[PDB]
Amino acid sequence: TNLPRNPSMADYEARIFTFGTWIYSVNKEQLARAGFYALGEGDKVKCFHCGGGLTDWKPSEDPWEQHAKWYPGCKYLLEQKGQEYINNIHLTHSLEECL
Ligand SMILES: CC[C@H](NC)C(=O)N[C@@H]1C(=O)N2[C@@H](CC[C@@H]1CO)CC[C@H]2C(=O)NCc1ccc(C(C)(C)C)cc1
Ligand SMILES: [Zn+2]
Repeated sequence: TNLPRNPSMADYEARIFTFGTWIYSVNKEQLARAGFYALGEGDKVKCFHCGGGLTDWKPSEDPWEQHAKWYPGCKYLLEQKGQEYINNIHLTHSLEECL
């Protein structure tokens, strides 16, 4: 049902390879472990499983967190971090708006 959108990038090694020319603050090993691979069009990266694309990284920012924040539907994310992790990121935002 929920098959990788890009099965060619399903291996960690495939993904890190893409970060050859990586010159940006955010750690390429962390991006890769969170399912992303670089597009060589700035700091743009894309999730191999959900196909979600992300840009304009700041130095502090966590790939996993951003993955959940923007693309919580990903099956890879769910297998790797679980329901609670994803829902936690979203409830956190709701509490911020509430108080
Ligand atoms: C990476 C964290 C960063 N920190 C501000 C950030 O939140 N970026 C976001 C961010 O990158 N976002 C979100 C909205 C904008 C924000 C602010 O830019 C949701 C879509 C995503 C976004 O604009 N992605 C650009 C993008 C979309 C698609 C693609 C493709 C088509 C997968 C190749 C590449 C790049
Ligand atoms: Zn994903």
